[PDB]
Amino acid sequence: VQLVESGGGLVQAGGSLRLSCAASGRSFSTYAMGWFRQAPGKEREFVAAISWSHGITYYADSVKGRFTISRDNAKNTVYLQMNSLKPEDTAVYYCAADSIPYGDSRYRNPGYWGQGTQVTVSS
Ligand SMILES: O=C(N[C@H](CO)[C@H](O)c1ccc([N+](=O)[O-])cc1)C(Cl)Cl
Repeated sequence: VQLVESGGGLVQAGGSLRLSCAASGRSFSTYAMGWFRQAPGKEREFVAAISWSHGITYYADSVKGRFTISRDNAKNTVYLQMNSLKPEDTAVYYCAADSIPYGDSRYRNPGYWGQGTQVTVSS
């Protein structure tokens, strides 16, 4: 099983990116999925999550109104649309999958982690 992030890059402040997390080896349609980030010299932090259940999403306060998480089960892919990017959004972004299917919104150590994609937002 592998999660692979793509869609990172270097963008002017105020611009947008769309990150993709493509899963292989297993359908994750029954699993909640999440995006996290780690800025240089800082700890990993939650960005957004999307349930297996239609329409249920969660966002860190710092990205509310700017980022949107979505998923496409036919492509086995989760997306992070990132609008109104700020220099403080510069980080490696990681996608992850819940440790169990059909989970609630309580904290669990994610069961699978990707290797990350770099996002750099210029001045
Ligand atoms: O983001 C995730 N887990 C967070 C960690 O804070 C939390 O455990 C969670 C799990 C499920 C969920 N959901 O079903 O929408 C939301 C958050 C995993 Cl889905 Cl990768």
